[PDB]
Amino acid sequence: HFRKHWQRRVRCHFDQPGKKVTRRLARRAKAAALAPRPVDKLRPIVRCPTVKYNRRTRLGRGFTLEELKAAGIPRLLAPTIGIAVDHRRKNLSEESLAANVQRLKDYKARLILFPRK
Amino acid sequence: KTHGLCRRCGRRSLHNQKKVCASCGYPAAKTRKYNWSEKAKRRKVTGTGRMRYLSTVPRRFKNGFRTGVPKGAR
Amino acid sequence: GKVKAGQLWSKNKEELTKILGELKTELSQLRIQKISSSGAKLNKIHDLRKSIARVLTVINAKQRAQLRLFYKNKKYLPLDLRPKLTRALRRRLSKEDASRVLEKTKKRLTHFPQRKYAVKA
Amino acid sequence: MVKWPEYIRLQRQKKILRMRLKVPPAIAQFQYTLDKNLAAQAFKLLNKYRPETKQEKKERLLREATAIKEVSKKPYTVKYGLNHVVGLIENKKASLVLIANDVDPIELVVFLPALCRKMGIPYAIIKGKARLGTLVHKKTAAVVAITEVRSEDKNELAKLISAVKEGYLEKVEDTRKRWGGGIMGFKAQKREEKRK
Amino acid sequence: GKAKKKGKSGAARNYMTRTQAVKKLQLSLPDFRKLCIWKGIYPREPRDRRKVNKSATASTTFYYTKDIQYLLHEPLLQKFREQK
Amino acid sequence: RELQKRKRRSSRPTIRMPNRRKKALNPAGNNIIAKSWNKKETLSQNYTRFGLVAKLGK
Amino acid sequence: GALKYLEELSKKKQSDVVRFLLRVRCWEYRQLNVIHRASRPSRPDKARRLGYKAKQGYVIYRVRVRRGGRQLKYQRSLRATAEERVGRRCSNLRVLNSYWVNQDSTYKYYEVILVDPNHKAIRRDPRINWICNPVHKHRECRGLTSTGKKSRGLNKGHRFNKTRAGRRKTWKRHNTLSLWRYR
RNA sequence: GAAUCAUCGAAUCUUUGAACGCACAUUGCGCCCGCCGGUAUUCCGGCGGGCAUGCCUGUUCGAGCGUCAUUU
RNA sequence: UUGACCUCGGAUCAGGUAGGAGGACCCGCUGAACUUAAGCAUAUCAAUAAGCGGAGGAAAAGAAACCAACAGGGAUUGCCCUAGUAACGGCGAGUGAAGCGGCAACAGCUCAAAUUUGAAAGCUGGCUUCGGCCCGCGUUGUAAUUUGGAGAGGAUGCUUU
Ligand SMILES: [Zn+2]
Repeated sequence: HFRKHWQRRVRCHFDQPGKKVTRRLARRAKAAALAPRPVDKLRPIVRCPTVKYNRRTRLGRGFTLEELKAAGIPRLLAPTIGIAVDHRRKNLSEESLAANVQRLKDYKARLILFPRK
Repeated sequence: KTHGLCRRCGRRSLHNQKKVCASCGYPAAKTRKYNWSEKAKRRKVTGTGRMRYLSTVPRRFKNGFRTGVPKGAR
Repeated sequence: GKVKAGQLWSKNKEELTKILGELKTELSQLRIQKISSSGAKLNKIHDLRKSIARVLTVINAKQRAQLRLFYKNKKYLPLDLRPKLTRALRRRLSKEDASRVLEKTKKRLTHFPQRKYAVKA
Repeated sequence: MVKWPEYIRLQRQKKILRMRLKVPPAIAQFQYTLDKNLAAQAFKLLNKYRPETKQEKKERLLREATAIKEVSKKPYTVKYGLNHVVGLIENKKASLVLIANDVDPIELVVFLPALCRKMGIPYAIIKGKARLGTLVHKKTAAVVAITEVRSEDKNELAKLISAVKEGYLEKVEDTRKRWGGGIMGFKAQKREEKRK
Repeated sequence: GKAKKKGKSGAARNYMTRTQAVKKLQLSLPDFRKLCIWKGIYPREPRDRRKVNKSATASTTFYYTKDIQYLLHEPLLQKFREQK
Repeated sequence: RELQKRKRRSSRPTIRMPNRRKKALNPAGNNIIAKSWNKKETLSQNYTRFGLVAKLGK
Repeated sequence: GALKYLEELSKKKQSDVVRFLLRVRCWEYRQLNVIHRASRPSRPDKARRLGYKAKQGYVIYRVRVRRGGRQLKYQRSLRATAEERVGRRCSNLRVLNSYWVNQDSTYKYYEVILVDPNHKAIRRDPRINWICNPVHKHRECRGLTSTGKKSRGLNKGHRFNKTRAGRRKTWKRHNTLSLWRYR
């Protein structure tokens, strides 16, 4: 497929170790500001969509508003304690709800919360 | 004597009958600059003159565009 | 020949104007008699030129400081007294303007702020 | 002969066009305002219920502040603002509605006579949005309304409500539906006869 | 060798007429008269009224340049605009 | 290019920019994490010694 | 709620009351200048919906644009040509948005909302101080208004595959030869 | 407190140039305000601050039988 | 005769702003031909080069009128494969994506449509001892509340500054 000017639009990747150390220093600087805090946020267990990937789960975007309520975690406090919220996703089944509520109670057991000021 | 002295670029390329410089186009507000000749651009880019003001900007940014005096200066 | 800048900051404006008076006049008579036998007069002429430049800098410095003391309460400063920065730094939003937020977003951030926490292993 | 300025001619030609072109009944009902006597009696009542200006409101708040250092009923004012007034007439809180005839975008008041007539509030159409702004202490007021008055003049409003109804409302009743136009002059008639 | 006009150079620069002073001050005639009473401005007499203005009459009154400039910079003139 | 050739010929100093970064690489203060933070270690062995969790993802 | 009534009336724009108003306004706008100014919007409900407020720093301008082809068709919309002509006139202001106000057989008439980034009411208000930033210089020239976002195909779906991030950026991505180290 | 030293936060910054009172190929030609010198309130020369266009906010001035009120 | 309100103008009035440079990267407009098919015109080259307009340290895009048919997923962007697949074509030369999946990074929000109506509560100026005075903008709508996987209003009792 060398029909166009391939020479003027060729990208080389000699900075692949250079981008790697820059990426690690970004994670390093993120935990410098958020020192006791983790570097990421809680994501729910989500089932992959198509019939090819029905039998494998993955990490989704955020928790359902019903999933926060069943676990006893308030919705306007959840982003402040490191839990991602997604209002677009719905449960549609008790198995998706029960798996993610159990995940939120496990996060609740492992959590150390500090009192304001 | 088709061309005369140009005020802006200083070359003897100002057409006498048309009053338009063939190198920069003096009556036009924009300096003439075409992309089909890279060589003519390196003859007139920033850096080919004396840098009476642009050369002192980098030192002021190094210190955060500081204003004032040193403490206890006379 | 050379006037140190140390004593110039002490004296007032009217006494500086006399030194500025004698400095160019001594320079002018020197320059007339320098065109013949330009030897150590030429070193002295250079000392005169630096001394003239030094008192002019000191005269100017106390002038705008007095102007800046006048304009310490008024809103609009003159153009020459304003700081330079860059063009874009001057048209940039002010620190109070860029930082202020809506009331509905202040009420949210007051009662639900970013808490600090840790997760056990 | 002499040449008029461009904006002078444009605003004068807007006169002739408004009186020549025949106007749909939504806009044509604004050409029928009320009389001199009903305007003065309406504004006699309305001046009694003027809002408080910025000076005597600041002094009135200064009253209660210095007394708190060392008990009021409901204020009754003329109501103004389009979305405030049409909200009041949609909720049947308004007693009388007075509409200006010269709102420069006419669409902002062109639904008002029908909305007041559907809801049951009697309305009137007066000359001068500047005259209504005088009542309001603004420059211009597109509409004003009266909701509730004190018991001193409950009778005066009732007589004005009737006088607007039998003096203005049952006189323009046929002209609400009918189109405008028909003010052709001698020059327009001779030109139309030449064209035909 | 420069050509200089007799109309623009001479007593015309020094003395100015009352009408020209009123137009320069951009004030009404009673306003200009009242400011003359307070500030003590005086019409005076030029040496040659024809040299001041070729089209001039003895009934017309002139004025000096400097006191007119004082009336231009008068704070009362600023106060007149504020009072109006 | 014509810029850089002018600086070599000029008797003007090359303005040396110090190595300043936007974001600090280490925590600071008088808190528990800042006192026990090791500069030479990385994030994972620092949070190992603290007893905490850095990443909540897979 | 006067603007809900205006919204329904603007929908019905071939009807008798509005077509009368659109006829008499087009005659007036024709004999005014091309790029003249409006003290108040002719459609206050559309100006309000698009971001106009009755605040110092908001101005309205009316533009007439010639209609027709360029059988070559000018890919720029007539609204985009209208917005570019205000910005070249009011070079100190920022083009917020624009809307249709009138039509003819020779011209189309648009009303353009402009925001002054150098007023103090604008810089104080955090709902409009975003336009004070230097990234938003001449939004109408870069296709950053509602007309420009339409003509650039900035929607999501299988239907807008080539233009959902910029066609020139997508064409650069799809024509780039990516060579890695350990190939 | 030397230096063809370094730093650099205060100044100075001729003619042009987007180039901005008009012209420009002349160190020329005008207006408003102020100062200085040489016979000097009148003459001459020099100096200082100003005088471009489009647009926005305010200020002020003006026009329009556009248009309202005005016998209590 | 007086005084509005509306519109249009003047001012060497006060306060500001735009032009030009750069253009490696970015956003738009406009737009070739050589070449290939052992000739050549569809095509290709190429939605490229040249030309015009416009920004920043990044730009742009972006919180679904989305993808999906699943036990569903869930703003945008970039890498890996998908894949030289689907799809289109003097079906020759050729052209040529995307969803899914693995990663990198992740963050959400502001309005308009409501009557504050028991009180335009909002804002620009310029005058100040600066502590607070007027002028104007504005009801043809400036604050507060609210933005549809919402919300408001009453009641209710805890929890927050
Ligand atoms: Zn030239």
